[PDB]
Amino acid sequence: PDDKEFQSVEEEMQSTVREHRDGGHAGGIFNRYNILKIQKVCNKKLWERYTHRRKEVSEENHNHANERMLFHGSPFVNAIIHKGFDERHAYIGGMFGAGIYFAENSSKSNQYVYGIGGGTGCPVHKDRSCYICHRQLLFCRVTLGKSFLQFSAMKMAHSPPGHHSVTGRPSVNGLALAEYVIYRGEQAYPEYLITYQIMRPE
Ligand SMILES: Nc1cccc2c1CC=NC2=O
Ligand SMILES: [Zn+2]
Repeated sequence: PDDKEFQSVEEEMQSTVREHRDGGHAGGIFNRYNILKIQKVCNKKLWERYTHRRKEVSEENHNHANERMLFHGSPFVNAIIHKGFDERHAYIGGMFGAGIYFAENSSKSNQYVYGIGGGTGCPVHKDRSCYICHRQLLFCRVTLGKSFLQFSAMKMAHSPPGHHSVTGRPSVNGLALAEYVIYRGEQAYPEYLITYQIMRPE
């Protein structure tokens, strides 16, 4: 029961890895991970904040929440599991402005685990491609509702009028991979905490 639910999470984590345009600069060089632990996050207060907002979005989107399971990489995963996602920590600088960003490709979210563009990498070795240090990603329940499809940079403070999120679609002069942006922290729930390492290619 728990093992099968977690095997599904491991499969999503492994199967969504892609080769990155930066040649591994931000997230490191790897084709797969060593998945160490998968924990289900049970935070009743966050779950109800999430389901309350999901119902509200569904009602504003033809009885459809447009919920997706997506990855989130951040140095602040421990604060997110306890306090939830918080749009007050998002700033206008991002490609789609002051939102909370998610990926359908685990390796894209892996580029953010140690900071923007991988920061200086792991705290112990200052290596963005560290194979030793254990990383953590979140696999989240995200309510997209009526998602505004965009290709080019659009610095938003909030969702576009009548919408509940932004979907960043791949394009020639733009994104290599998709990304999903919400502008309200209650529109995501950090369901699984994945502890892993990137693995050195064979
Ligand atoms: N910019 C972007 C795009 C897609 C996923 C993420 C991010 C930022 C932080 N964390 C992420 O997981
Ligand atoms: Zn390290």
